Amino acid sequence: DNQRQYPRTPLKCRIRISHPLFGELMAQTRDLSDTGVYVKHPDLTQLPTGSVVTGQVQDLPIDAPILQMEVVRVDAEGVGLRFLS
Ligand SMILES: Nc1nc2c(ncn2[C@@H]2O[C@@H]3COP(=O)(O)O[C@H]4[C@@H](O)[C@H](n5cnc6c(=O)[nH]c(N)nc65)O[C@@H]4COP(=O)(O)O[C@H]3[C@H]2O)c(=O)[nH]1
Ligand SMILES: Nc1nc2c(ncn2[C@@H]2O[C@@H]3COP(=O)(O)O[C@H]4[C@@H](O)[C@H](n5cnc6c(=O)[nH]c(N)nc65)O[C@@H]4COP(=O)(O)O[C@H]3[C@H]2O)c(=O)[nH]1
Repeated sequence: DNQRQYPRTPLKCRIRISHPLFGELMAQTRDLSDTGVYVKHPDLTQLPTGSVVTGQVQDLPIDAPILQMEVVRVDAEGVGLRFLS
């Protein structure tokens, strides 16, 4: 029954989410796998599915990677994102 290719573990960090038209905001992750991340913020919950956002974790010693992510789903609290190839 498990349809996840990779397991998810809790991870909470500050992440900047940006989109060319919708603008940017600072959110927090909730959980992570090798293929995707859930990002919690009320203002993300109306992103269309298929939106492509960039995310970059904040406040790391090193500059974090800037990741392209697809919005695969929204819920009451945020969005499920999949990292792009
Ligand atoms: N479309 C979509 N929705 C997603 C995805 N991941 C989470 N959700 C949504 O978020 C709810 C809560 O997920 P959860 O806390 O991981 O809590 C999950 C998790 O513990 C487990 N679960 C369900 N399906 C899977 C699965 O394929 N693999 C694993 N490992 N757990 C699953 O059952 C709980 C309840 O599942 P749901 O009733 O389905 O309720 C899910 C579903 O509505 C996803 O990749 N795609
Ligand atoms: N960390 C994280 N990543 C997320 C979340 N929601 C989506 N993703 C990412 O987006 C991918 C594709 O999600 P999907 O198209 O809904 O495709 C999902 C969905 O159809 C199903 N699925 C997995 N978990 C659940 C679940 O809890 N409930 C339901 N209903 N479906 C699930 O299995 C497919 C493949 O799941 P994955 O291989 O995990 O692949 C997931 C994962 O990399 C989330 O809450 N947290």
